[PDB]
This record gives sequence, structure tokens and C-alpha cells, in this order.
Amino acid sequence: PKATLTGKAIYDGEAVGVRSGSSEFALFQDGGSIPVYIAQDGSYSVSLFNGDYKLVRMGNAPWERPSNDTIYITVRGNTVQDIPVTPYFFVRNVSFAKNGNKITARFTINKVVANANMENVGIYLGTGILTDEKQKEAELKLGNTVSLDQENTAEIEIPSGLVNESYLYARVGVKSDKSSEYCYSQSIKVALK
Repeated sequence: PKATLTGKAIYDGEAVGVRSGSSEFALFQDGGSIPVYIAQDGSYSVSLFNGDYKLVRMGNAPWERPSNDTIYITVRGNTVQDIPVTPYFFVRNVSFAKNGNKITARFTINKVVANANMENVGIYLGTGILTDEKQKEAELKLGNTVSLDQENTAEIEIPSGLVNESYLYARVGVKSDKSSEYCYSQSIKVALK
């Protein structure tokens, strides 16, 4: 009778992209803690016994993690509940295109936490669906003065070990001074052939 709790880390109704194996939620009983491992597309799934639970934001996730703020989840059979998060910086309206030996990246960046300061913006190219600042075939570090709340264009060169592949995965990441993790766009497949 061990139910399934699924959902997404949500900001402005969108799943918040994160690095695979980096971000979590902790699940408690009011009456230890249960970890809730978040996938790179911001989604999560955890099998639990029926009953009421209290969820908290913690770890190294690239969003605000208040100790005091809890989310009460009542699980009676398979339950689905999205968890609202507030990223320091958010990446939206991301698109990629092959133009010669380069990948043209178009993206928008928002400063959601006024307190936070931008450290870097990166464009990543990978062989697999999991692409991030740690797993990458190529990266482009743009600095920390990228204009906000508007589209920007950047071109990353396709590396030697990816140029004869059928496709690749591309992604945009922004890192703040308030988290050890980048906040990312969705990992998007880009046709090369």
C-alpha cells in the first residue's frame, strides 16, 4: 500500500532546470527525514507510505531554501504535488540552432532574488541528455554582466568529438553567489545532421 508522490520544482509555472544528482527536498513526519532526489528536468518521484508529510527546501539547490517554510502534503494513494521554488536567477525562452560549426543559443535571464549577485552564465554542449557544468563536451563562460529580462544571443563552437554525431544536447546555466549550483534551462536536443 506504498503510494507514489510525484511533482516538479516550479517557478512562474515552469519546471526549474537543475544539475542531475545535485538538488533535493527533505520529507518529514510530524508524528529521521526522507530524501527526495530531483531529476535534471526539475521533476521528482518518491515512494512513500500513506499519511501526512512536511516538505522543506534544503541542500545546494539553486533556489531559496528557508528552514521555517514547510509544505504540508497529505498522501492518500498516488499523489502529485508541485513544489514552488524561488530561484536566485531563472533561465527562460531558450532555443538552439546549428549555424556552421557553431550552436547559436538564444536565452533570457531574470534576477528573481534582488539580494543575489550573478557569478557566471554558461552554454554547455553534451553527448547525452544529462548536460551541466560538470558533465560537458564543451562550455562557454560569458561572465556575469549578461543583460536581464531580455533575449541574448551567444555562439558556442561544436567540439571535435561531437561534430560527426547525429545530434547533441545543449543547455544554458546561470550561477549566483547564493548557491554552489547553477540554475539551468532545459537540456534541448540539437540536430547536427
